[PDB]
Amino acid sequence: PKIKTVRGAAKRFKKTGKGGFKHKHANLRHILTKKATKRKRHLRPKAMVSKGDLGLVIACLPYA
Amino acid sequence: GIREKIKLVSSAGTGHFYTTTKNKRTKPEKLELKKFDPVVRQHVIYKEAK
Amino acid sequence: RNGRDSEAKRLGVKRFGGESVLAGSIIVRQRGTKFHAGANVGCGRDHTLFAKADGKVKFEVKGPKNRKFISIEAE
Amino acid sequence: TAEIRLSDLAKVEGGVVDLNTLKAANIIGIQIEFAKVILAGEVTTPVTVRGLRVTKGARAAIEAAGGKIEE
RNA sequence: UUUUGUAUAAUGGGUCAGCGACUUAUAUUCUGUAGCAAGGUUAACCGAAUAGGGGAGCCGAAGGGAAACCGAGUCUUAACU
RNA sequence: GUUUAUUAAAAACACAGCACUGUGCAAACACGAAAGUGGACGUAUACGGUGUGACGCCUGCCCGGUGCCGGGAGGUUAAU
RNA sequence: UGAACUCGCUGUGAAGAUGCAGUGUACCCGCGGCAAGACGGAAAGACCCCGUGAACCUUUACUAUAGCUUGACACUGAACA
RNA sequence: CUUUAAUGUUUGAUGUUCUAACGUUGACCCGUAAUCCGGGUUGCGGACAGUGUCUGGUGGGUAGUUUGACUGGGGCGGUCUCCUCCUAAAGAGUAACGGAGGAGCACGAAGGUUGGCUAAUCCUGGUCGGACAUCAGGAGGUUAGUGCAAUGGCAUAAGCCAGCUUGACUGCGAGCGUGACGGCGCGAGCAGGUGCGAAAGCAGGUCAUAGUGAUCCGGUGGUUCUGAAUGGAAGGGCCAUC
Repeated sequence: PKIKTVRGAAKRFKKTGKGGFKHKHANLRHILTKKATKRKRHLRPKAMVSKGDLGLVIACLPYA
Repeated sequence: GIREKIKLVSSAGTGHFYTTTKNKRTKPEKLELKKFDPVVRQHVIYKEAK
Repeated sequence: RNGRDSEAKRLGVKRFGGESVLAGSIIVRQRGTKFHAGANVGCGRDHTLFAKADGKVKFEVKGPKNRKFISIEAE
Repeated sequence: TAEIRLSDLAKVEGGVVDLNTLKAANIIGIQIEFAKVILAGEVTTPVTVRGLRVTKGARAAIEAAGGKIEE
């Protein structure tokens, strides 16, 4: 049987031109009054997945 | 955390708002600070609101 | 009742004298002011020392209190 | 929706391009309904596109080649 | 064999003969090799049939963005030295 | 008298007696998806459950808590 | 029952040596006895701990449910106050 | 409208009577030499009881499961995240159920800017007043102070006072530090629009280091981005936030 992609991962990473993955920072959901505006601004743009976790990601969704 | 959080609503028509904290009992008076409004790009008075 | 501790904040000097640095590089991490910023060196709200221009970092002593200053020479 | 390379744009039928027969040309797919033209280069024969979207590159390319754009 | 460490008084075996443990299917990634090459390849099925048909489809040459959409640019922003 | 057949036969279990409680008979209760059986071809001097354990002298105080029984003003409270 | 051409002592040693070091003693091989040793034989310790193991039992642990009980609707109607 | 009273209407709780549903493990007859069962006749109950669906309560009667780790065996006790110093061996880092302490906040000002000022502890004099209040002079030179434990810093003051204010602002951010990662910290400079100052300039919270919680699932506001025939909406997405 063909590999089953992890649905959770598929909703959190997209393939890019050079095979990397982009995601959204995990600190901009709630409890935002106490967070400085500078920190919130930096977390808004998407970020590339680190090399260490790249191996885990590609295994989770080998079809994208 | 006896001090609680509030929301400042821009007096202008735009719905942009800020958030902060204050002690109700010590200073139950409203806050009318003038702050920048990105939607209209002007400094306007923000009225405290729930 | 003891046994509590805080994780190390890795303070100290990051770039030493005679070392070329790029603008915005952090030279010293400190709590107070071990070193005072000189020419082309800025002091952050955390008292961190950063270079405002590209050059070699230099240490020296000035002031009546023999305090230690950090500057950048554009060379 | 799909993007049509400028290279294969002249490979559909002679020198006429239209939404129809692209599926016959098999360069987009039967299900694809919308279509756009992208700058791929290496286009020589003049072509005509009807109902497509040719933004800036292919538009200059076909116009220099001798094509035309119409809706 | 297991351990930092065993002649160990730690474990296992009385001996011989026979049997006894990294396999298979289907997907995906990488390496080697072969074919073709901006093209590559067919699946089911048809077939006096490992041939030949069948190009539905899949992968690739174009990406950016949540998306509309835009396009060798794109997003972010009122707008970017 | 009974019991751990196969390391414990006892102070354990049972016991006659005593008390509490349920049950008006299509009884309570038990076995059954149900029918139907047991209780009983009995029906309160009977039957079930529970505790105590011949007999003699007795069995004191407490109803807050947890149960059980009875009451009902007010509050709360599902489906609809 | 790994194989043995299977001594004592002191020391060393995975820390209690027939097997190592040093030293002492001992012709080869049976039989009848004793039971100190071969951490002797029998039983993958019941003790203790571990396993995000299991099984039974308990309750004012969690979530459920048989049973018991309340009401609404249905089977379920007709006349009076 | 406040305040009343006939007839008709929707009716519902309650009570009484009746029987034709239903009950009868009452009697008699028949099928039938039958304590079952069915039918008939009659009596007694009777719209109750009982059963089905829905629903509240009760429910170890029964069932499925849970009941942490560290640990100088385990249990008991204590600890679990974050901040300060020491251990830590002059970069960074560095363990122990090693030795000492704190934090889960506070502040529209205690923030920003401008202007000004400079303590502790002692000596001499002086109504109450005295060791220790306030006043004047001197010594002293940070032994003070710094919203909160500790360390480091701070006279250009980061300490104290006053004026005017909201830069505790929005979009970015070269380049760095820090971690396995998630992440966290520093940041000149650019654009827009502000505050203070004559001006150069300063201001993207607080002398710095604790004052914090990922994701999921949801709530509130904005935005035609999407909206499964089309036009809308619902629901998602994005931004802000709980």
